[PDB]
Amino acid sequence: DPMKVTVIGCYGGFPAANEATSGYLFQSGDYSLLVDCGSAVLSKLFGYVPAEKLDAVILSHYHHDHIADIGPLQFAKQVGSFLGKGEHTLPIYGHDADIEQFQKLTYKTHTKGIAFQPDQPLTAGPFTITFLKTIHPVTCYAMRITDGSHTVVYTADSSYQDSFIPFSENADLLISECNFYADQDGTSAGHMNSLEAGRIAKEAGAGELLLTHLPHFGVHDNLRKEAKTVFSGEVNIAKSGFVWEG
Amino acid sequence: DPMKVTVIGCYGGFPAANEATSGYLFQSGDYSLLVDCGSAVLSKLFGYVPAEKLDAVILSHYHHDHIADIGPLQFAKQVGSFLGKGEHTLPIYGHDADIEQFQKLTYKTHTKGIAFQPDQPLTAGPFTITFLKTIHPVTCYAMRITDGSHTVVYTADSSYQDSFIPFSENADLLISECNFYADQDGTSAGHMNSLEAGRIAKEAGAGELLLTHLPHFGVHDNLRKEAKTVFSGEVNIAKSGFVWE
Ligand SMILES: [Zn+2]
Ligand SMILES: [Zn+2]
Ligand SMILES: [Zn+2]
Ligand SMILES: [Zn+2]
Repeated sequence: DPMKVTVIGCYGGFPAANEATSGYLFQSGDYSLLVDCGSAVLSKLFGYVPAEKLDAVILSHYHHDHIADIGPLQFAKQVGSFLGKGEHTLPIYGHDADIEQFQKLTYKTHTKGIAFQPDQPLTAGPFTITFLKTIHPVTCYAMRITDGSHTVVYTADSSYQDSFIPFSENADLLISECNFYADQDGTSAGHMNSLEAGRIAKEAGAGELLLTHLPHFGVHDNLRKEAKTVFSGEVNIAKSGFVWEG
Repeated sequence: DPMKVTVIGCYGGFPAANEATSGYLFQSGDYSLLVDCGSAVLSKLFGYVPAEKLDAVILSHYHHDHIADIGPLQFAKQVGSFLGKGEHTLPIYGHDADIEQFQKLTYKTHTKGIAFQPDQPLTAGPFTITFLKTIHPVTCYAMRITDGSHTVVYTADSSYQDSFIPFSENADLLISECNFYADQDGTSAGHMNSLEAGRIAKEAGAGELLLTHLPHFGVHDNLRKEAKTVFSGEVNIAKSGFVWE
């Protein structure tokens, strides 16, 4: 069983015309895990896997562009249930330090909020997930996701920190946010530029780098060239439908 | 300047694959009004009009499938500000009887919540909008929207009530939720079926009928056919991209 990541949405903040914000489909065997659930994510996701075949959701943080589709997903589960597309409760994992956001993850018997613990690995079917707190204006967690043979790291949202490097060590794929260009500083917004994403990939010895949480200006391909001045492996710009597999 | 309605999203509850939930673009001359702002609505919207050219938003009620994209919208306004695209604050109209939901409409200087009053007509640019409380499990309002020449009525979400008829009287286009088929009762969930949508069009003497808030089962074309056994004017199933003018 190979591990397969499909980018569902990849824009920062809000979606470009016909595109989506943060959502990533992680699949192994029959298991389907959705990582983040932003704007237009469900619409796109259902082109790949129907609501009832989704096994779990995990959320890095509670910014609109990572959670806007949660309530629609809750409605999908409720209707699925009244349609007899199987009555199974959908677990949604998040941090519980923000009480009100976490409470909203639970909807009748249809979805169920489950607190992940930052200092302890989570098992979600065939996946193990470990966490790193990021530098972002709200509590937020990057994720090291493995199936035992391959490892994919998702930075979620963050400004640069050296701790990404031991955390991303030997990842087959690093999905790094890259909201800014080489000549810009994303510190005040809690974001990274392409040189920073390139630095993490190189220093961790990542096999491959995918740049995501994309900006709404500039030439995105410039983000690729800029990262490539630092990191020598494969680099790509995320888009809806982009697939990685190992 | 013709009045133009473009369906942005039209599924009930949650989007079908590559589609969207309640959203409708209302245009008149230079002005663009977004009626409801559900799931994948922004993504589709920006295909017709960019965030800075949006003049106002109005929300029928606070169910996920009508408001999910509000937060992303507020972020689009914010980033627009930083890019020099629009310093202009986007008004979002809604009822304020649900206090916490209403408070979420205002975001810094980027969007501004403005309370519409059910019993008083609202003037939004070239449009005048009047309201009818509907029968739904949360507070919700249908909308008669006119530019002085043409009138479009939007039922929003509701089970059947007679008051829709005088409310929809002589509408040029009636946009009616139609979450159920002829042989089903939508009362318990606050929704209507195809015969009820048809009944309103017929008795209000609506010029044309558009069925929306669509279900995720059955053959949608049957909604059209069933409605056509009561109403004799034109009847269509909503889809993203459908244009009435
Ligand atoms: Zn984000
Ligand atoms: Zn964020
Ligand atoms: Zn509703
Ligand atoms: Zn609805």
